[PDB]
Amino acid sequence: FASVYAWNRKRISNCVADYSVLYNSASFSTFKCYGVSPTKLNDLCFTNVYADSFVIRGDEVRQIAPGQTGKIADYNYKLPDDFTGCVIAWNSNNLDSKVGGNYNYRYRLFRKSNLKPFERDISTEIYQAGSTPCNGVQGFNCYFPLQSYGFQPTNGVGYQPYRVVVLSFELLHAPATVCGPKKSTNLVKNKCVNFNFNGLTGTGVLTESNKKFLPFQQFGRDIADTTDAVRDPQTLEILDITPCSFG
Amino acid sequence: STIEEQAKTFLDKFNHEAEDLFYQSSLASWNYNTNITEENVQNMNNAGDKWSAFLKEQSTLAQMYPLQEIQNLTVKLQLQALQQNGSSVLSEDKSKRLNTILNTMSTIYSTGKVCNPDNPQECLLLEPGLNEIMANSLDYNERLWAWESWRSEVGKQLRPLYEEYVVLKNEMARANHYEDYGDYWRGDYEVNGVDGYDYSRGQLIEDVEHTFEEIKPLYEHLHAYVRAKLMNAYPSYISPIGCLPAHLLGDMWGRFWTNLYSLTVPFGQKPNIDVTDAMVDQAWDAQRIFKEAEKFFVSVGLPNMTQGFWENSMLTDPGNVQKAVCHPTAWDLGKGDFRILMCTKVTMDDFLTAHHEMGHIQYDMAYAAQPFLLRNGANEGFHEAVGEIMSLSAATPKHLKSIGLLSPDFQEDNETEINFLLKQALTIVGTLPFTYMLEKWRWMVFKGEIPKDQWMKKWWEMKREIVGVVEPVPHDETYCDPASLFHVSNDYSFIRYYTRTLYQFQFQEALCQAAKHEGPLHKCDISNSTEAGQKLFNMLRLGKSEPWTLALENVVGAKNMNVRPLLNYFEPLFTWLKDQNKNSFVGWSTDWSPYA
Ligand SMILES: *[C@@H]1O[C@H](CO)[C@@H](O[C@@H]2O[C@H](CO)[C@@H](O)[C@H](O)[C@H]2NC(C)=O)[C@H](O)[C@H]1NC(C)=O
Repeated sequence: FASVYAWNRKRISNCVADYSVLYNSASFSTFKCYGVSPTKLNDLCFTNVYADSFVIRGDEVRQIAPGQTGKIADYNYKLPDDFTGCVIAWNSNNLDSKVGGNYNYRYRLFRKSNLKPFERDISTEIYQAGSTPCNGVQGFNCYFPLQSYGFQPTNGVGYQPYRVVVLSFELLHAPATVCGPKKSTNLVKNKCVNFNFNGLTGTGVLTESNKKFLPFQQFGRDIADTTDAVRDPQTLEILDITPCSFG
Repeated sequence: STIEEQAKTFLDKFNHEAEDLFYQSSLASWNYNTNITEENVQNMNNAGDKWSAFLKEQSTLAQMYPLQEIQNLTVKLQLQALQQNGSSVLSEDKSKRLNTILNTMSTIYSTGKVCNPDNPQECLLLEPGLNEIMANSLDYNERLWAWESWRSEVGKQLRPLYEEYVVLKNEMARANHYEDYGDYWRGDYEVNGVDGYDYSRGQLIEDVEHTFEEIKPLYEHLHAYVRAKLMNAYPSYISPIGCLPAHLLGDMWGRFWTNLYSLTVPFGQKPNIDVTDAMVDQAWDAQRIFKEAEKFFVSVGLPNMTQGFWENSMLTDPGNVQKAVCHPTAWDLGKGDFRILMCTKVTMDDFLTAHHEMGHIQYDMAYAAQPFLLRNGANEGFHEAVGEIMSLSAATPKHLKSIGLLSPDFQEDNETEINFLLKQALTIVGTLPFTYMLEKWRWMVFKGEIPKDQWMKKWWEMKREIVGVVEPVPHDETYCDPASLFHVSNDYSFIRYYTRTLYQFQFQEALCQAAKHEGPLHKCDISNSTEAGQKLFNMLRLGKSEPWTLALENVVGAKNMNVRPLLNYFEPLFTWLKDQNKNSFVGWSTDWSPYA
């Protein structure tokens, strides 16, 4: 993954995201979020999801929290308190740690100001911690805004590399485009049933039909939105609906 | 910008850039002390030289900060140790002279060898051999000759070297804003911060004898008991008005009186609690012993261990040529790595030592939440006292019966409990006069009250007067007795154990009082006592983040020194001593001497 001060942000659209694997996999050490109930991810449908993946230190996962102070939360990646999404943090010691001392992933430590919600700043400038300009030189009261991680093979929980990806579900004026599928049951015939064919609802009894839909229509009707023929969204066949008997 | 923010930024940079370096140094030291190899030699060399070389610049930055206005008491607390001059204000000549003097003292102390006049081609060293032969001998002549040989082929040359070291270190203190080296040593038990919790540097000087004088009845009764045993022993050597000699102290210096157990047996027939044979009959492996100790620690309430300690560290029987020195230690490597170093064996002494080292581990993890600069206790007395609390708590018969070791039908009576109390006191309270007089001698020599000529005469005079140990043969000025010691020739503080005994007994009594236990304190078990564990957790977790007097506020409600727990523990023993030697009178005469 990316560094915490340069977290990899990707915009995701028009993908049928099955969050069931996310909901069930134990590979994710952290699945702790509040924006959406974890069981309703498939049903709720959004647009232009933002996946921000990075590698941090183990103890920094609590830094990722709305209205929370810290080091990487206020200097590397700030979360607005109106988060609608989730955070996935999992231990990856064998993935991003080295026996000789891993120092690849750096983290911002000193910043002149705070960070805006969902703001990414890649500024690499000398820090003026005193009353004299540092001129890009580490003099008196002059330090480095970034520091390095200390991943070691014998490091326990809290120091090992943690891979964290945050998913932000934004619902703006554009039509929603990212969400999972709906389970399709087995088809029955010749029985008074009720159905939800591809979003078109109705109660009746279905039979095999011989009508020839022209290759782009979906369903047919006779008079005043009284649907008579439908096409199954799976096998591409034409059935017809008649009402359940009464009198 | 304000100076406090600059100091905080300096701390944020320095702790981060020093954590990795000290972690590497600890890794190298542990690797050598576990995987002994020639490569590990230069491993520690090149991982420990960098520590000092980097701390050089770390202290170099800590001079531009005016450490007289930083507030909140937190930045100042760390920066005071960071802004420590120590031995960095010298010229090359004096510094190299001090280094050479320490080197020659160490070499002479570590080269100790004694050969008899008849055969000078086979000497024996301070390692077992001479030591075991003389400390557990049967005749007087070999003990006297061994004492003379050690005092005449080790400490004879060290008089001028010790004098030069003492004066040079006093000059070090004077150039480093201290009147004495003893003042620097006493600066540990002192805080200059919060009002009402302050302790002065000169307070300890009076307080040591203030808390030492109350054991004078117990010490004198034990001394009279030992004297009566000696008179009943080999005669024409002990007088009813004198005291016990110097070479019959059970040791070289009389520092520890554990080996005098057999000669001063009150009952003798009744044995102590020792079911090591029951353990080996149960065929317990060392992991079972460690698991039982962990179960006791969890029953107390101390936090659980993290995984990795039981894996990366060696546990038992290293075996083949890849040897491992196993001095009992609880290695605080840090950065999610904490280990132990021990030759764990199935024996009660090893069981108590494992409890001691696991208690040291628990204390070290207690202040682990502190930053790098403050991952240690407020004073040197808390560490070993915490270590020995769970050593004292694992000796009660009830715990041994509860771990399925003692017999279910093993009942406790007066005789065995009294014997256990007496044997515990033989080592615990049998060293305080010697420690007090040694610290007094060091304070006097660093202050300079006594002149160069009146060093050893005064030492032996206050040994006869306070401790009660006499001159076997006369030595005036050509034998340097204190330099023939580990803590005097290695520059290690000895008040650490003096405060450690008081701390451990105070904490033992505190947990026993707040553990819902009634009866003798020697049978008090802190196992399955959640309130005692809560108290110990709430206290030990602070570390050095709080002053020692402020630290002396949670386990015991008293911030002052009280010797009362020491007498509280050994109350039945003193009560029996009040009637055993009801004929011989306690005390001794200084004018009496073996030769005079
Ligand atoms: C939807 O996926 C199913 C699963 O493969 C497809 O069903 C297969 O279709 C082929 C082609 O007729 C058959 O040979 C297989 O026997 C079918 N497998 C089954 C029913 O398990 C189906 O064709 C796909 N339909 C669409 C529109 O994509």
